[PDB]
Amino acid sequence: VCSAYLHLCSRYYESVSIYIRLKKVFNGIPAFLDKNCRKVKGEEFKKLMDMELRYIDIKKELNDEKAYKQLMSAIRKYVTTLTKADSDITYFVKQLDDEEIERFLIDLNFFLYNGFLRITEDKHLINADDVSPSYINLYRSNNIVALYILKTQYEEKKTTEYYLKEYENFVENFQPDLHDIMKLQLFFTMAFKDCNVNQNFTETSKKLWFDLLYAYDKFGWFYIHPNEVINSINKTDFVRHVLVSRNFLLKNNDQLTFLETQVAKIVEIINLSLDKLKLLTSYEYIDSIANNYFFLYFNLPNIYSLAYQLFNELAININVITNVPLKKYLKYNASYAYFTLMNMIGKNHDIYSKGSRFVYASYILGLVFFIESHIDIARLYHKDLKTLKKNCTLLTDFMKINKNSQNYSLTHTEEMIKILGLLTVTLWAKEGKKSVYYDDDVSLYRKLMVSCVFNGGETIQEKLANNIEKSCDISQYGIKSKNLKDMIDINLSIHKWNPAEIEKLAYSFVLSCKMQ
Amino acid sequence: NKEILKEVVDELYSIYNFNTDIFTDTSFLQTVYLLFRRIEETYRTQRRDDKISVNNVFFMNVANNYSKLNKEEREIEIHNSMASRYYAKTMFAAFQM
Amino acid sequence: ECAYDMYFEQRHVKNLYKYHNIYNINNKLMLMRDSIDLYKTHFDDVLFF
Amino acid sequence: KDEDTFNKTIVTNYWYPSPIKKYYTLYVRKHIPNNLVDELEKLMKSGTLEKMKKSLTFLVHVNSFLQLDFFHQLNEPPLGLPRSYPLSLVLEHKFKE
Repeated sequence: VCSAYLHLCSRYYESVSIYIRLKKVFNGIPAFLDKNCRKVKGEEFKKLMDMELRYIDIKKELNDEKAYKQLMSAIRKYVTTLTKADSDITYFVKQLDDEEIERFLIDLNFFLYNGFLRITEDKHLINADDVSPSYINLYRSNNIVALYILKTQYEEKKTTEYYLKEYENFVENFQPDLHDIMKLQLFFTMAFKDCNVNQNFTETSKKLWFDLLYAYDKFGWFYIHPNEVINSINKTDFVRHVLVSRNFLLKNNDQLTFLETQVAKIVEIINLSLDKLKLLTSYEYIDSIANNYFFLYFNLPNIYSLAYQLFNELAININVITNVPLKKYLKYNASYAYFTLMNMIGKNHDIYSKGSRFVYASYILGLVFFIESHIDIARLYHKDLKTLKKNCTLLTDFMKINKNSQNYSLTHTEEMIKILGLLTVTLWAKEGKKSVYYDDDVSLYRKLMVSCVFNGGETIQEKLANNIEKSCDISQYGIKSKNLKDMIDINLSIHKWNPAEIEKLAYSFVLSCKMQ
Repeated sequence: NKEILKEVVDELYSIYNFNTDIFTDTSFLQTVYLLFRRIEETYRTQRRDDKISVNNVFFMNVANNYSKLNKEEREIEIHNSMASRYYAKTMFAAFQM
Repeated sequence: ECAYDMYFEQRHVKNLYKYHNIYNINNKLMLMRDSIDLYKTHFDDVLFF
Repeated sequence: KDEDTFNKTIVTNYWYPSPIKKYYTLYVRKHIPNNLVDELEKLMKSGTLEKMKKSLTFLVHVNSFLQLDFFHQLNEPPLGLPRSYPLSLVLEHKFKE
């Protein structure tokens, strides 16, 4: 497969690479003793590591105490040989002092046989899942020198072909065995245990996933270019960003995959319900889907609540840099969220939390974070209208993917991202199975901001102002000047909203123009 | 639980009253405090990671699979998660007063 | 308990609690539920430092 | 010559006649069983550590009480009422009233 279920194959090949590299290390280690420490344990090392037919013990078996201070010394020398040219991890490697080396040499032998991880932690907080090999189940079983090794060594149909093949070639220059194939089969059957979970994924949404990924890793197509992200971190704040990111991706790791699949579902439904003139970008069509979220089985938990919960977790993590609630200054501090977003969609550096690649979740969660930290007032009238205009232009200027110089012809991926943005904005204000223009209990602010977004720019007031002074005709016995305009706008804000005012003023002044 | 606390304090009072060739009445309090700190640090696990310790605490959580556990083990989990960080501070107060 | 009941009736909390156990949970709402239950049981002994 | 200044007067000095006591130390170590905490653990009865742990049952997690008092600003006010100031001001005001 590896093409329909993107994520299950992405989970399989990580385990394959880990097994291959650790087996390479453990098959390179034995020949090392036949070169230094001429007769410490030269050959019977493998005969003790046999484990064929067993449990393990190097103390009771081999009951010659004048063996540790040389065996473990040679082993530590080997491990510090592997982690060379870094001059920082070597310090922590020389300070090991077995049996923090014996435990490694036993757990690494237990992993390369039965493909498990040899868990001896609290055996009620693990559920038949925290045993498969991956970079996270190794930072949770106290296997940390293994990560030192994997960090020092082996570390730095067009788009589909590129990403899938041209870089999932760890298996090159490798050969299977009579054994060693059963462990690959075990990894595979571990990965694909969700035979219906992680549902719809095919050329419908698969193509969009690969297009967004390739666009980010080639041109930098995100809500904010990564160069700007990096160019705002002054030198002496970089070691805490890494810690605010690493902890968000370790603990909230299953909710991110859940949100990923839930966004894939709605992209499937969008492409399955079917042009860009105003259909797919008008209010009523998108409102149909926004109604699809209230009442594939039509349950579909709201994907704004999930992103809001993750925003809550991120905003709690960010507050580790001070000891005050940080109420309205969550902005001016969004560099943390943006570093996390880069690490979540891009190539994840810092191999202690490396996992999946979370393409959709990044777009949705970054939009939600921006909305909830900049463009909201629910938790804090002419100048109020100035503030509406300022926030609306900030929002509409944030949501544009490509900016610099290329011509704006709206390729398909840009269309799909625009549709996702408008759905996320019409889920922010909707409060039931009823269009949010005709409902009460929706704030004055939210109807106006939704209208200001769907028209891409100006306002709901200045639009009609330009449209009416187009038929300049009206200048009767009578009045024009922004005065009459703000008169009609307060008429709006008092009478009732929203399209009632739009259509009724439209036609009243159509008949006014045909009057004079 | 003011029925086991009484027994523990009585035991410690006896141990102190019988050994005054050690325990100069300010070494007993320090010794008890360090014993409580060891009783506390015997609670920390690698799951619910290291730096998730004090670190201007906002990194603290319970477990990756807190839910799905049970209706009665996931309160023992609350007790362990709290005691892993706040056992010496709140036990030493009662003991010393 | 009034403050807890005010917390539990939000949009993003109701829309997630609807699917209590038919799906995955945020692992954070269950903590609040357990805390309020345990408090309502031993409501006369607790101390807050 | 500088014994009667201000920096030499506000300090303590602590001289006492030397007692003749067994040498157990709280300071470092090693290779010799002279440690006060180990000695205290050795002077205890069989079951006392588990009696020390079975006190102090924790009920209200910190993460469950923060979400209402610290980071209260990250809460959508329900349909209707405006912001309700956090659970500490409410507590002290209701107490006084």
